[PDB]
Amino acid sequence: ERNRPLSDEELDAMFPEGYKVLNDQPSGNLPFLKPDDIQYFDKLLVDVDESTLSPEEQKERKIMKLLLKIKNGTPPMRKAALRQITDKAREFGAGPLFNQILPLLMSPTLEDQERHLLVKVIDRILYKLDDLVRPYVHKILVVIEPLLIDEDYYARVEGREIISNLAKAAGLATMISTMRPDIDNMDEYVRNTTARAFAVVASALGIPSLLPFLKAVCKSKKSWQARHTGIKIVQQIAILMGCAILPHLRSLVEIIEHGLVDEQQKVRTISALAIAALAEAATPYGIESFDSVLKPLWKGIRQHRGKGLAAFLKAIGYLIPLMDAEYANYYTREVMLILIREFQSPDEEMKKIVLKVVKQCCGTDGVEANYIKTEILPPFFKHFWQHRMALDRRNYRQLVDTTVELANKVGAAEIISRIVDDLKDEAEQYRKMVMETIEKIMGNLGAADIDHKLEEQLIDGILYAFQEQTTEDSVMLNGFGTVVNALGKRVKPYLPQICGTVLWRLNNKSAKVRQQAADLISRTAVVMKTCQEEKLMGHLGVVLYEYLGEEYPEVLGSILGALKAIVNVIGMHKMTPPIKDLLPRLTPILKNRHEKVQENCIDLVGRIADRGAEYVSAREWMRICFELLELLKAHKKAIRRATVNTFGYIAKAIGPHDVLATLLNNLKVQERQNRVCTTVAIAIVAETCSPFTVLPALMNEYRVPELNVQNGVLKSLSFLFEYIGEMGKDYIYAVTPLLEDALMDRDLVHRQTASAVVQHMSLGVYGFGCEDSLNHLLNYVWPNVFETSPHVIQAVMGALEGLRVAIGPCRMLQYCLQGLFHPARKVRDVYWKIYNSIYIGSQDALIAHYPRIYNDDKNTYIRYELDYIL
Amino acid sequence: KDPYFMKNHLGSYECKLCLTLHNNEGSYLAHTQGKKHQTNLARR
Amino acid sequence: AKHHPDLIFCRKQAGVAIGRLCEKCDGKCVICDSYVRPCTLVRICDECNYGSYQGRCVICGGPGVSDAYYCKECTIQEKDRDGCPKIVNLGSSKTDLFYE
Amino acid sequence: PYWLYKLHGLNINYNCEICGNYTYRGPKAFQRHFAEWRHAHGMRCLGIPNTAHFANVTQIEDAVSLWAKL
Amino acid sequence: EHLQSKYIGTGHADTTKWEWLVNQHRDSYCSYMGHFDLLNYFAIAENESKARVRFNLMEKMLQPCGPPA
Amino acid sequence: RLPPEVNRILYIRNLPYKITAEEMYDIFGKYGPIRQIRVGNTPETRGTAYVVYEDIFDAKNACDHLSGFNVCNRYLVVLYYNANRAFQKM
RNA sequence: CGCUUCUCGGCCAAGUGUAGUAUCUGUUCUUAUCAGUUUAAUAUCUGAU
RNA sequence: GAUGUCAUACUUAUC
Repeated sequence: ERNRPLSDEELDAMFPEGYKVLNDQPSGNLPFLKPDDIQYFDKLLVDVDESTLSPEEQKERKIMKLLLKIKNGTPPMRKAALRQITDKAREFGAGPLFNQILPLLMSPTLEDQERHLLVKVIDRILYKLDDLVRPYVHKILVVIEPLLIDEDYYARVEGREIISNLAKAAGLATMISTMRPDIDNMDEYVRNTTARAFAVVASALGIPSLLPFLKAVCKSKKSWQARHTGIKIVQQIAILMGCAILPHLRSLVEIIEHGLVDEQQKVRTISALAIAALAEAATPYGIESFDSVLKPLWKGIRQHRGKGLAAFLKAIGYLIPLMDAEYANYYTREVMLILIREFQSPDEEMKKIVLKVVKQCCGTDGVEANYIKTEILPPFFKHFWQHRMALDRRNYRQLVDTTVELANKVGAAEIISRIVDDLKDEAEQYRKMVMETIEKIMGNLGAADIDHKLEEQLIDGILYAFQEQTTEDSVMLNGFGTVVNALGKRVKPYLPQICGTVLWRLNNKSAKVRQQAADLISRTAVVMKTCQEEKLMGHLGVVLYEYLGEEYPEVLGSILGALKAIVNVIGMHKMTPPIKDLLPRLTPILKNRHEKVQENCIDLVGRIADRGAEYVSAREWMRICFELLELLKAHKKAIRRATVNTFGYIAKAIGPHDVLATLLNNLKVQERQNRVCTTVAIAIVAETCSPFTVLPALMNEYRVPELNVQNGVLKSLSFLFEYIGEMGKDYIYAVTPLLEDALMDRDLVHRQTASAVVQHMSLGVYGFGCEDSLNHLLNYVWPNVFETSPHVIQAVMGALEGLRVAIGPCRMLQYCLQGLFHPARKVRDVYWKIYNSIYIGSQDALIAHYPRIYNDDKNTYIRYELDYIL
Repeated sequence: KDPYFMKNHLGSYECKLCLTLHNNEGSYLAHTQGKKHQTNLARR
Repeated sequence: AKHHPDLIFCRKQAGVAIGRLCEKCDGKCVICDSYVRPCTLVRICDECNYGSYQGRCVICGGPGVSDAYYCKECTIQEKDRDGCPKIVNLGSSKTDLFYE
Repeated sequence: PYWLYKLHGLNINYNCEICGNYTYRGPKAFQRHFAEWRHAHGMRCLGIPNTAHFANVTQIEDAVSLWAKL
Repeated sequence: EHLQSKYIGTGHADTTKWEWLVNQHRDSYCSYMGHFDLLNYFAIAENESKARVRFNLMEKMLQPCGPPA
Repeated sequence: RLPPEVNRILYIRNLPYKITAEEMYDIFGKYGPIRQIRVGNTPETRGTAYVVYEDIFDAKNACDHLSGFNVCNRYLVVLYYNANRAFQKM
């Protein structure tokens, strides 16, 4: 729809004047129905006309219309439909809701966003339909089963959350009754999905809640499919819960030990995979509950060969670090020949299992470095360092981890001399994997073992890998920076060779090459100050000062980052591009609509305001404080956090008298993410300089007849109190009649802001003797507890939790008194929640503050221990 | 010249005859015509 | 966090694993989500930091960069003596924007 | 209006045995007329002083026991 | 719900006076057994030692107010 | 995967008035085929332009790599086209 | 193209996504009793009438 | 005072 071609008339109608060219709609304003979606919403094209023809299915028609409006309608319409379906889920019932939701999600012409919205509606309709979806457990499970095996991680996480919510709502017996015929099914994918759902239900409802059911399913001898499904469910429960199966490791190992002795090789492979998953969890301590599993497994590595032998070798490599030193030495002394014999295996899964077991076979004592370099490392370099291994990510990352383990075990130089030859290849993925392995070897071990005969070859290979890059990945730049950090002072005969290739990369037809050269200059900027190279940095800064005119904003942001790195690595007042001819040069650069370029410009402006504030005539900073108000309202959450620090630095430099009026004039914009970002900047300016100079002016902005300006001033006062803390004892009497008048307003947002300011004043002035103003503010914050808005209720709860620590738990128990036994339950629940919060805040303090209760006829409640006196 | 529309202390509009609140200036001019304002003018 | 009301913490037994924070959430608190006056570091549980989950962000979940710490308003209000402040489930936050 | 009389609790019969078994068309109206001149004149004939203990007192036999108990 | 199951003694909106009184008595007994000053005052008030007072306070934790109602 | 804020048309503000059609076309066609380009010839519309591309992904790439671009007049901010914001003068 | 003189000028359309909330605007119940769920009490619902 | 449609406005250093 968004990529459809448009005619000249539609293009001309969407442009204003002054520019030179160089029935099929259901019942009104319902959204557009697809031609393949005319089956679930077929009852909406005809009119309702509800008069002597309206059964209980007429509410299901409205629920289907709401689902059609939430599926393909407007996002405000989708939010209104979700608010109408969430608040009325109990009245509509789970029956027709499930009967309308289940064929809609099972359509073969669905999409990712519609399935995500259906899963969100099923998750939001599961909290009000608790203990009511037990007949609809299997119908929801048959739709949630392929969601866990999907490609996207977010859809799998949503399916796991929906399965956990269904296990928490339907209990344990209903899921065990529903998942019982789904174990012996003919479909293997449905059996694997049922095993994954059973593992998710066991993770969400506890391991001993489903342990005897899994033990009865695993020990039953009727077919190999039920035992294979039980072993797969045990392996999935071991792989899902990392450290949660450690108290229940023996009860799972005793059930897993019954397998791998049957006539079926698939059940033995599943039992070996479950043992490897259980040993994976108990990677350092699995031997304790594994002595009955080491005897049939190792003979399986001796008596047979194939996929089961590879699974047994993976289980042995997972159980070998979890044993003693002599046991691991005896295991590695008899499995190295089986690993060397499996180096020529044509199978990819056996090669991946061998590469995973080779990382764990050499990680401790017992394996010598000479034998590993003689008989283990040449076949690993000849059989695994190929071009097909770099294609798959799971075959590249495991190979890189095995190479890092071999470099940490044997040595970094012996791996570097064998991996430096692949840095100048013709493949991008193999060169990127070799650069990542070299960066990991330089970060873990270092560059001390590399002599002078290999460092120049490695630098040439890194330069050939960086100069011949076709993708936008940052692996090569990070590897070059890691090599330059590991080299240190050994790169002194390399700076005319590298930087001369950098400036030659600065003039090219492409746009990503200049950005890559600027990123490489920014990553190698810290290696120039430590090698006594100051003329080259001064030449590069003067070169990059004229490189701010690149039309690509992605290259301009990298050039700004390189200039910031050069200004950080060198002195602020000792730069050949000085601050007198750079801070006016960055003033039109700050008006860029990009995210990273404006973030780098704001960081450079904050650094120039913090370290070089004496380089301006105090007039350009006032003109940049008005451009700092347009630096907010950006969806990046980084430039808005640096603009407040830059405004605070400008207020500290030029005085807190001109930026405060600019911050108060920008408080009335009526836009989100622009008045809170100015209130935080005003609070940072009041916290950097003296806050008393910002005390009457913040008292003046509440005098203007505006709700947004008063809310921004109250938010700025609350943020200034939270930033001050213990310095708020002198500014409490000036803010007490403001907070006493803001709490009596009709607007609930001003009352919530006053409650937040009272919470900040109670949390900042605790232990200073300011319990008189806090008790006055609590008398106004106490009628605000009966609000219906969750934000105002959360602000009142935070104010109560801040005032209970300041004024004492006795005053909070006195204010919460005579409300726990209240007749009205709406006040009684809030009083019980406040009493529970006061008990969780200070439980020992409520003993002396407890009221006196008289004794009853049958029971006694008078404390005779504290009533006695000596 | 409407003697019922007033300005509050928060930058809003207030109808004193029907005692109603309005956020923008376009909601006070649309609240004069309606079932409640006509009934309040006929009763007073 | 305090912005999303549907976020739940782990609340398990706090061990010796120190929490980590990413570059996008560096300096922010775990509960109050404030960037002023850090007072006490965050201790993660054993289930939330095991294997591939070591050195990860507590709030977002990405790769950690800096050390996690609680604000000064949480140490005085006895908010750091509770369970593990690790966000486990992600509901209605950073999930619909990836699909849109 | 029927809605303003149903939401505010109006048109609901309440009996006050102290003021000659008078009628009241509201609980809040009865609570306001309890602390009034008419209820004080009705309670002054029995000899009970106008205090806060006899605010929710309706029957004369209960008000006499409440006055004799104090 | 979960707050009453995790931390005992919190209470809810349907909490009676007997359970609240038993929780307050258990908290007072725990504060007497924890603090050395209250135990010293209770041992100075009677003729028993600190161990006998601690055994009397520990045995009174099971239904300190009596049977429920 | 794309946000609904992106569109085939992108507006540019603070553009140089001395820029020709060839330089604007060379700046626009770096990310893909440009369908149309309209430059303002009014005193109330000077310094702004509208570039409509043939592909939505190329238009999104141009919006990502054209914002605050180097321009004589000023940063070449390239925002997305809005129907309510373009007709704000009416 | 270089030097000298006069005049002019510069510097020191801010978008989209998510959660929650307060107001108008277009509307509905003079059903007399009885029993029940519920509500602090009203209100509301179910029946019978 | 409540309901269900529409619009406006506000809050959570949300992205």
